[PDB]
Amino acid sequence: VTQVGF
Amino acid sequence: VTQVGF
Amino acid sequence: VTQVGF
Amino acid sequence: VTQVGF
Amino acid sequence: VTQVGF
Amino acid sequence: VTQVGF
Amino acid sequence: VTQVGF
Amino acid sequence: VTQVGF
Amino acid sequence: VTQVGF
Amino acid sequence: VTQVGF
Amino acid sequence: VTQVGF
Amino acid sequence: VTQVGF
Amino acid sequence: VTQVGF
Amino acid sequence: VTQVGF
Amino acid sequence: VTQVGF
Amino acid sequence: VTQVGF
Amino acid sequence: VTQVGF
Amino acid sequence: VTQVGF
Repeated sequence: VTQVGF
Repeated sequence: VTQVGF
Repeated sequence: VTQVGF
Repeated sequence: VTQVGF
Repeated sequence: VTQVGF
Repeated sequence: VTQVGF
Repeated sequence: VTQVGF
Repeated sequence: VTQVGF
Repeated sequence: VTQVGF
Repeated sequence: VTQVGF
Repeated sequence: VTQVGF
Repeated sequence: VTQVGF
Repeated sequence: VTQVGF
Repeated sequence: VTQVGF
Repeated sequence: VTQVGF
Repeated sequence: VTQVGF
Repeated sequence: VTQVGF
Repeated sequence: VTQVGF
């Protein structure tokens, strides 16, 4: 699980 | 941004 | 952006 | 954008 | 955009 | 399952 | 499951 | 940005 | 599960 | 930014 | 920024 | 589990 | 910044 | 578990 | 900054 | 568990 | 457990 | 357990 939020 | 991963 | 992954 | 994947 | 995939 | 939305 | 939303 | 991963 | 949102 | 991972 | 990891 | 938020 | 890790 | 928030 | 680790 | 917040 | 906050 | 806060 990899999550990138911006 | 809302992220839910499992 | 709403993301749900499983 | 709403994404649901399983 | 609404995406549901399973 | 690959989802791309923009 | 890969989700890209923007 | 809210991220929940497990 | 990879999630990218922006 | 709120992150919960387990 | 709130981070909880376990 | 990797979470990046900004 | 609040961090809880265990 | 790696969390980066800023 | 509040940090609790165990 | 690695947490970086700023 | 490594926590860096600033 | 390493904690750095500033």
